Amino acid sequence: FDEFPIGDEQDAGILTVAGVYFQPVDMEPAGNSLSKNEADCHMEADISANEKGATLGYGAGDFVPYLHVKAYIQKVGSSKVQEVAFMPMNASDGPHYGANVKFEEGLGKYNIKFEIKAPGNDYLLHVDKETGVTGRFWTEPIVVEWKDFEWTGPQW
Repeated sequence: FDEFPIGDEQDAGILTVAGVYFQPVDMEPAGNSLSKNEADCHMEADISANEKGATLGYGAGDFVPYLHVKAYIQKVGSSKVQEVAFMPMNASDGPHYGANVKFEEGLGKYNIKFEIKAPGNDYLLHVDKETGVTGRFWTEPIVVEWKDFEWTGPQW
């Protein structure tokens, strides 16, 4: 399928973070985000380990699971912000974090931020010397932002 970038991919710590969107999708189980018919697009965070992820045991290019990913979508100049929890999921091209999304204020200029919280109690690390890792997770959320994203309707 055709995917459209929100902007250039960005590195943050051990992460390589890409943002893409395309047509709304059907998901199973359903009911987490908007239905395909109610949504404007499907939007996803492609989050993989870079070369630095080996400090935490990740191989380069590996999907990084158990993160807590939320998108903040704000029409430039608006006092309202949409906050959409992304869910981990597979498409035919592998794993992502994503959700079906509606741009509530219509076609126009938006700021899009992905907030990426570490797993917390959801993913552990061996820390002993014989089998453990010396890297550690981040305690404040990583925030990757693209400013002035232009939503001009379907591209498909």
